[PDB]
Amino acid sequence: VNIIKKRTKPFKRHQSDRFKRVGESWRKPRGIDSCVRRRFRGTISMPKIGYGNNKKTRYCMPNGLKAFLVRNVSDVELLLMHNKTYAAEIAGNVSARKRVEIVEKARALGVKVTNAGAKVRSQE
Amino acid sequence: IAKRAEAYEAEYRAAEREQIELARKARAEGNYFVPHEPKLIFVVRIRGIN
Amino acid sequence: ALKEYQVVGRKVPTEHEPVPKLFRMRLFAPNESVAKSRYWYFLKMINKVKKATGEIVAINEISEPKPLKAKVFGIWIRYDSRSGTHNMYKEFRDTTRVGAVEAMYADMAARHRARFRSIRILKVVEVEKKEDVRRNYVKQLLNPHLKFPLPHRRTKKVFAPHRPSTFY
Amino acid sequence: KAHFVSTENNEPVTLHPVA
Amino acid sequence: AQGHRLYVKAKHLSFQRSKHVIHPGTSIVKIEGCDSKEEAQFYLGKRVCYVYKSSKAVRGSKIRVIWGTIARPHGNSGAVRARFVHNLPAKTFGSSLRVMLYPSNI
Amino acid sequence: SEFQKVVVIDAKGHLLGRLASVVAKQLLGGQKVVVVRCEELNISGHFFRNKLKYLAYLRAFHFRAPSRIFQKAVRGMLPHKTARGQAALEHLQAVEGIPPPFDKQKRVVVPAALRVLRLKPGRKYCTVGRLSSEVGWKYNDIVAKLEERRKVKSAAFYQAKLAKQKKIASAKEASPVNQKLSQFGY
Amino acid sequence: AHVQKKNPLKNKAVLSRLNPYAKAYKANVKINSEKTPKAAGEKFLSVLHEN
RNA sequence: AUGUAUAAAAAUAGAGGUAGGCUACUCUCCUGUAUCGUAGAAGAUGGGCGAUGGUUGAU
RNA sequence: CUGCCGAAGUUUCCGGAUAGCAGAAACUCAGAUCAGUUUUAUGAGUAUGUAAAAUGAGAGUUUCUAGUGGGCCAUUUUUGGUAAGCAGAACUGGCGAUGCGGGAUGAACCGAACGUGAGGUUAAGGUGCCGGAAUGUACGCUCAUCAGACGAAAAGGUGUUAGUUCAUAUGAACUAGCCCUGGGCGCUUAAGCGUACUACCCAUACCUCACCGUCUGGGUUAGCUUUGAGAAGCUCAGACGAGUAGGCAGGCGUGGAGGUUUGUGACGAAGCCUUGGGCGUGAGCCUGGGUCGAACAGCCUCUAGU
RNA sequence: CUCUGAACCUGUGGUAGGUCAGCAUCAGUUUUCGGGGGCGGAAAAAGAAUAAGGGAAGGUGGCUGUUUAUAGCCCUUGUUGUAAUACGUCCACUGGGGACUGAGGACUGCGGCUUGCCAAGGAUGCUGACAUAAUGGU
Repeated sequence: VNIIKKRTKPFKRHQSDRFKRVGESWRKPRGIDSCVRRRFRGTISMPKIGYGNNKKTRYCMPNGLKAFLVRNVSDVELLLMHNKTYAAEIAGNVSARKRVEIVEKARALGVKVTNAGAKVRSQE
Repeated sequence: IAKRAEAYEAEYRAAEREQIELARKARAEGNYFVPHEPKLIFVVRIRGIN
Repeated sequence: ALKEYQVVGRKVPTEHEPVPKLFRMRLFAPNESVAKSRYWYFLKMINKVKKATGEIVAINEISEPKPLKAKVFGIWIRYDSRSGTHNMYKEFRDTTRVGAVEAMYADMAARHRARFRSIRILKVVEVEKKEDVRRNYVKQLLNPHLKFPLPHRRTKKVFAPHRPSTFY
Repeated sequence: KAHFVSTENNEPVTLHPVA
Repeated sequence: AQGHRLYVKAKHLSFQRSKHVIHPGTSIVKIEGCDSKEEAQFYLGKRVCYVYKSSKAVRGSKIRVIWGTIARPHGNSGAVRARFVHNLPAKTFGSSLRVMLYPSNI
Repeated sequence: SEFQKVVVIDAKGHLLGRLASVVAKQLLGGQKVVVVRCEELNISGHFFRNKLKYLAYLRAFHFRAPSRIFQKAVRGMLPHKTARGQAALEHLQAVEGIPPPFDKQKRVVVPAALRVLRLKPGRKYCTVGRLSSEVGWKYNDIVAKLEERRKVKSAAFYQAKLAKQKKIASAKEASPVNQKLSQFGY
Repeated sequence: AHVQKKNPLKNKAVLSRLNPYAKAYKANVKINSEKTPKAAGEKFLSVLHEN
């Protein structure tokens, strides 16, 4: 089982690189006389459902796991049976007092943590 | 099914040989033998939908 | 490659005529499909016999009886042009009757910009007698002292080291 | 269907286009 | 003198392109010494590489190699199509290549 | 087939368009091409025909040297607007006559561009250097004078090489090893 | 059932399944052993060898 | 880089070489798929024999 | 934000009521009907309409309900024209809602109509170089001192090429073709023109496969140690994929409210910065580092100055 | 007594995952070279061999004219023959080379061999190196 991504480049809004007032977030071109909407040659690509990725490997990280946001130890214990499918991801607002206890708990549970070394140092 | 397949292959060989024998007889006798027109036609589309 | 096809055809029998007349034609075509189509063109063109009221009763490819002996062939054609009415007679020297027609189709296209459809060869006959030849080049080809220099052949292997001999 | 055409008294005649 | 040269010299000509569209996934390689598509059949499946150098050194070596494999002939003049592990850069047009004798079937 | 890092081409009797096309294709192959004797290039057609063709061009800089005439033909067959075609041009050196650095180097010819192998017998052709003599080039007389001087020296070297070659050729059959195992075609 | 389509003209195992007759076919059978009588009468030859 | 190897001219619809005393000769061409070069822990250590030559570096 | 449907651009009466086109619902049906179908034959005048064989598709409704209610070009037909052109109607499709290969380039020309990709093979057009692909084969034609290559134009030519025919080896009259006169570089026994035959190049087209989505057709509960019953799940199969107006469905985000997470936070909330990393087709979301200093969020529902 | 793969000593027992590569055996697709055979075609046409006959040539000998000579050719039959070859077509006949894919996930089925085995309802074996760089990303 290998994760195949149909595309890795994001879909940027048209003319988003010419103006700062126009953001990069994708907006469907409504102009009728727009070359991007009519999909000429050399025009950028647009989000189509054809680019949708495999259902089995959807939401999967490159290591094969699906991210699961964790805010406390109780969240990480839910992954006792799903440690080969999901990786714990401690939330950004969880303090360092709880990040250490989540990482130690996730170690005994056999659960990978995506950001286990954040806001802490080590002392061997 | 196997017996049916063998009978079909025997029919094809006999039908081909008899056409050859009829043409050989007409050629030797100096007459002209015209084979029957075929009822089967395989049609292929060559132009697009535009 | 052209092929000489002998096509025999006749109209289907009816109550008016118990037995129909048999028409045989010799014509050149790459495949038997073209020969049958060209043969139907001639009968309609000539006897005014409908294709739908007729049929092809015999088709036969003819090979050259003596393809290893040089011969001279006389060819008569009919030309459809801007005027739409012409007739010429030409002579070619080769070993195969089909080869003359292929060479014949070359020069009309080269000179007169003619097509296969327009030309309708009436008759091809081998001209065995030297006196009957009406073309000077064939007569020159019939002398007992035929010996001439080589026509130039203008023959990856790029960047030759030495100047080519380009001679006998 | 297949049928024979007798050539007796119905010999083929060679045809040429009119000049 | 006489080196080793267990390979065959070759040149990178262009990508598999139409008049206005290029496909850098396949490169057209001219194995010099091969002059027809029938001759190109010997070199099908052989390992072709692009050997170049970079100023920065890795593991004490300044030579980097991109490996590929000849797939099929291209044209009547013995040029072949090669697919590399990394698509060859567009600047390597006219650059030399090395066609190995392995895998071998002789 | 096989190539060389640098190639010296003798442009005596080579058609202008045919040689330029092959040279332009070789330049885009990364090869270094040096064309000598650019003033003996031949062009099919009457010398009147090419005179008016050049006169029409006279009517940018109108170069008169035969070497720069050949370079113009090669330039038009390259993507000079891009860097790839720009680098190809710098890999070509077109000169009139045979300068000393290329005097003592092998000079190959391109049979696909040779006039004898490509022009119908009796056809009128014009020489580029001869054609350029009446358009502004004024060094044809001296270029010929050096050419005969080079030919005399080159012929003397050939006689020395031929006389030396006679020694090994005579000694080739002297050694019995040649006749003993000549079964290999050597 | 039928995850992948296999060609009977290349996969002999699928051909044996589809046609329980390929095991005994005898594709090449000698017909003209030692007779080969040339069957073309002079009337046909004269018509063919015309013009 | 990977042998970073090769100097006639000339016609081509004839030239060159070879040889005689420009007149008579002969041979070759018909490309380089040629020629030179090439064997060794990329090329070791000695014993040699044989060249006593060859391959070259150094000034 | 995504996905699925998707016109018309006009009959007719006359700003309209119709209709047509496109959907929704309820009905009855596949043993019933239908068709920019082809026939057969009856007649009638090569066609014509009608009636009854082939081929394909399951068909017929009823009700109400959005938009359109301009043309351009092209084909054919056309009537008169009339310096000549043209004009006038009608006939029919394409574009108008449509990208793609070629055509030097170009919106009307030649191919081809579109999910995301790997491989293969082609169309139109091409293979001297620019340019991917034969400086291919076999015949010929053409010399221009403006060819060719992609109206003064009719003709003339001590201009040719093939020549034919007729006169007595020649000459005359003729028969045509081409030249002369009237995209770039370059090409000339072509890299020109005509013919024939092989090979080769590559489109979003065709084939095989994978993946996405939609549509359609199934299977699945004494919930069997195959455990795969969020039955709103799981599962199997095939086809399909342009799209303006418009129709429909599902999602992303914002402020506040009820509930919930026995939720996060001075061991650092929110915000902002970042060539840190990840997820989603996308709207967007998660996260590391830096900055910062007191609040804040996920889920179900409600709400709107979103 | 049973249990704790329970701590440690003694085991030197075994078995060892991620990225990138090489090969083999296969399956799906495809491309490109061959070999053998059947059948058809005027049951190829030729042709050789070949026993004759006739003829003329661009004529050998004799002498442009001439007729096998002191060279031969063409036509016809005969001729071995049931020839060979080419072409067309077919083989559920066979031998290689290359490339791209490996979807699915106990068993079911359709087949072939002989319970088992299999190229049969979609890839597995055998190895390595690097991993502590390669592979990637920006």
